[PDB]
Amino acid sequence: AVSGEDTQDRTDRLLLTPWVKFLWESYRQCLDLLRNNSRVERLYHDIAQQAFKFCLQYTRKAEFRKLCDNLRMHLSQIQRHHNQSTAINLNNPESQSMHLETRLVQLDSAISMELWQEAFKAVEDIHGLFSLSKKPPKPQLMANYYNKVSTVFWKSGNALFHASTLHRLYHLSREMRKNLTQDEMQRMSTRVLLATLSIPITPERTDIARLLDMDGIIVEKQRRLATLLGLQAPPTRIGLINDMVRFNVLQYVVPEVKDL
Amino acid sequence: GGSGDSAVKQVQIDGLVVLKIIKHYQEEGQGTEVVQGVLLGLVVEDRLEITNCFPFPQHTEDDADFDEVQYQMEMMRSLRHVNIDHLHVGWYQSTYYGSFVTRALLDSQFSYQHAIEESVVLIYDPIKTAQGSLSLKAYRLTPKLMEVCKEKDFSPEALKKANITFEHMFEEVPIVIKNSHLINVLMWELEKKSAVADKHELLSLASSNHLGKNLQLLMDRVDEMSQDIVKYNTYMRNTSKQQQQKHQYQQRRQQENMQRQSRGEPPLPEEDLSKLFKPPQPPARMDSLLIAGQINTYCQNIKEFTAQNLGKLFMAQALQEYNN
Amino acid sequence: FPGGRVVRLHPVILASIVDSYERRNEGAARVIGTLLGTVDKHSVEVTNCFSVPHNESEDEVAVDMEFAKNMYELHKKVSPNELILGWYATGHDITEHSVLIHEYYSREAPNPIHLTVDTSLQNGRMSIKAYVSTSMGVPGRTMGVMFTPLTVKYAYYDTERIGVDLIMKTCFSPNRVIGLSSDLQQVGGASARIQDALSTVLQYAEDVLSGKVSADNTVGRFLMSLVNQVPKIVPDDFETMLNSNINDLLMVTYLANLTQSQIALNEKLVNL
Amino acid sequence: YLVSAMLLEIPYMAAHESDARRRMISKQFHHQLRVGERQPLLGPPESMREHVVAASKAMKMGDWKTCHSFIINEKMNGKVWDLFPEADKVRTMLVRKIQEESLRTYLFTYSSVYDSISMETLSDMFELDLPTVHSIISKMIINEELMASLDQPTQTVVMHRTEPTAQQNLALQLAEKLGSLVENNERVFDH
Repeated sequence: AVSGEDTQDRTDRLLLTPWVKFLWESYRQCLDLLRNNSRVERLYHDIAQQAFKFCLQYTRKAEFRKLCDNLRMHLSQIQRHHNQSTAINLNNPESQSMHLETRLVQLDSAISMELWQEAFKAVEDIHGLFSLSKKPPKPQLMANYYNKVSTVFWKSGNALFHASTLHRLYHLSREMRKNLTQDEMQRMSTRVLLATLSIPITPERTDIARLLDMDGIIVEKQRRLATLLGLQAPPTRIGLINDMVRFNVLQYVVPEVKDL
Repeated sequence: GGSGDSAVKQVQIDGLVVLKIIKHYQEEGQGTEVVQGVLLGLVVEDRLEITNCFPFPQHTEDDADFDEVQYQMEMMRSLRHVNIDHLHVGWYQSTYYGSFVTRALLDSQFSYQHAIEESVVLIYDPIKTAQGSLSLKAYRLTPKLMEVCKEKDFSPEALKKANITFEHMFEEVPIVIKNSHLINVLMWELEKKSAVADKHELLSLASSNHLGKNLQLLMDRVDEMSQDIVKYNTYMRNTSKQQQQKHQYQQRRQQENMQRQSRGEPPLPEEDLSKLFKPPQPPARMDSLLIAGQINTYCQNIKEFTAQNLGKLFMAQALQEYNN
Repeated sequence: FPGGRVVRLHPVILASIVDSYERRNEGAARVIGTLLGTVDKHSVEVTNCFSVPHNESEDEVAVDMEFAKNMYELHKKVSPNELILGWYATGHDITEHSVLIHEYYSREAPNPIHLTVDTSLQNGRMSIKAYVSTSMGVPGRTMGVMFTPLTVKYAYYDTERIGVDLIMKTCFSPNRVIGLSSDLQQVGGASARIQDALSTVLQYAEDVLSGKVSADNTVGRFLMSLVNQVPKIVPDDFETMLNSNINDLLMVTYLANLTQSQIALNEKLVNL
Repeated sequence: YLVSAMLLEIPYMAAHESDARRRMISKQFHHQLRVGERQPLLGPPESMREHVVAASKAMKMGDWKTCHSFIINEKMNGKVWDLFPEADKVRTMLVRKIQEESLRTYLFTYSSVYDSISMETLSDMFELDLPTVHSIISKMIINEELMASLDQPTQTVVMHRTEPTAQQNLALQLAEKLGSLVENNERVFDH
């Protein structure tokens, strides 16, 4: 009883675990040697999304290698030009599959399995394309990045960076509804009420992580978070509400909170 | 006359240069080191008159980084082609430290002053604003180090230069003593900005009030002095520790092992005595701290003087203003 | 309301015009350049400027706009905040020759900003006179001279405001920079002394017979507010707290000399 | 090991940042912690080391109400709680030590802000009875180099101190005394 586990794993290691290792090894053998776009044709993307679903259905331990291998596939093609393999710069069906369709499920799987560092590495996985794949247009329906990333950037960053992500979402989706055609009234007041109220919540990410040892060049740790929102320095106090109230925001906002 | 050593005269910086310096903000961030521009001027009545400067830019995304000299060459033609000159007799910076002539500024200055000797380096007291004295600092490099100029030695070969005992508290020239003769159009601005309306004087005067009441000025200066200066003090102490242990404390042990060896033998050459007695690599007078570090002891004393003085003026004003 | 009305100039524009007009730039009394900065929809925010290869004569003008591309490329790298705005000149506001400079600037797309620096001895001239065109429709002979005059509001960005005042003090009396906070001190009680002169004249206007309409409750509000700032309110608890703060500041100022002494003593033993 | 370390090292480091810093010694957990404490991605804790880091941050803020889950719930989640019949004793010892030090990690920082204290509010805030709290504050002021004075029979405490800016005076005092007492070694090498 000092070191003995309860009996559920004890029966599943007897009869099931060889088979979950066989599925891991089966997905790991073909999407390396054969199936990926290290050549020029048979699309792997139907299969590449399923290994993250497998980590949730069975055992989370495979995701750490998954991600480093999906990253290794990304690194083998972005600027390497090792062969005639399909360029990221114009072929939108392939290019947007490499930007979005695995990585949405990478982020969702990482935060669902509480893997916060792998989730942040999965926002760096897209940002390492947003710094390199610069000659094509923006990917289709851009709003699908900013509305999702807000919930990972809340827990991994802060409520302030989340509310600043709602500002970035607001200034984009103010125009993008001209292609994302809608006539819904309920979204208009909802967009602004969340974006102004959630600002004042916390300045005090206090220096108790610093004061017990030397000063360092640690300004990096504010800069890295701010860089993903497109700034050299992080968001700045009550002026973030003033930049909204400059416009019709105090009249688009819901009548129960207008005067707050 | 009023010359220093070598042919280089005292400098003067015209207000038109000081405004072109001040157009650049403090706001790069918290702080990083950049040479903000070259100083252009000529030998005139009593001084090298700095007439104009053009700002020399660098990349500033997080760290600083350099770029091609296509800027400086095209911009020094841009100053030439209106009427004809290119006359780089110094350079300037406005970095966060206060006034502080760092080892890199001494190396950059050593390359500059050996190439053109009619030159000075400029520093200005930033929006940091402790402001007791000396808003603009001049400093030339000593001729005695320029006579032994290529680069310094990562070895005891510097000892032949150290025995010249060249200055490291060296003289700084007084920049401003007499009228720059181009005072005259900005003199004619003053009546228009003063005699007819309140609209344009008071916005230059309002800064002093909030240099007193606002957050932790002398307190943050003494806080940074509690951080900058103790880091330099500790460095000399552990540098001096290890070298003085090579100088004496190792020779102490080796002298006893020489006495155990009886200082040499009849049958064979003194190889084990000679394998004990090897000169340790840090010499007497390790040069970098003793010169360039000591130029910053002088700057640390002058930052402590500058922070003190504004405090002295308040200690007079406070008691006596309330004494009525 | 239609457009530009006011210029928010500042010292470095005037310093760069004067540093172009004095020294020289081929022309003797008549000198020209391209002003740089930005606008905000009714105001002009001129940030810095530079002169350009030029020659104006009673039958000739030369604007090498290709140099104002080079200088603009260079000054863009100096700071992003500049834009090619217009042009500046010395000596006189209206001529037929000045219509040529508008054509050379009409080769660029934006609204023009004609500044004339009118260096007369007289106080009846404002130093810089600012203008913009109106009735700029479709081509007649060259371009129009029915300019809209502009007011001034000054007051661009911070650090430059101390820089011009140090020069204005230097224009009145040349002095050495080691004294600058002592100069702020000894003009400090001078303000209280010229206040003692004016406060006397404002009392004395009631003392003689009748007057004092220039003061009363506005001067009363100024003085009540002044004593509610400096010094504070008047318990003796404040005097002791003021003394304890000076004994702390003096103990800190003392500790700065204790550290100068130990900056010395470690610097000294390594030099033996 | 890490809870036996935590329930000494946090009130000890709170005293060090009250400038009692000469008691710092190497190989203690502060160097080991740094490789995680330097990382920005510090979301909700999901490992026994991260639960110690979250308990450490709450205790480095003086809080024993948040620590109830780190004492109980996370020891059950890690299957560490069940392993002793003495866990009912450990629970009581943890609670009592955590109450004593969530007091002291408040006291060592709030010493610049104090003036006098109600011992009734200490028994409501930290649960401990007045007979026990009387010993606890006495054991501090006899030993830990603080400037307070204690009134057990009138349920009262005193400090009355001055200069909250003293960190510069004390940091320069250390900078200068580690001058004059380090400086003499160079003369002992020279002789």
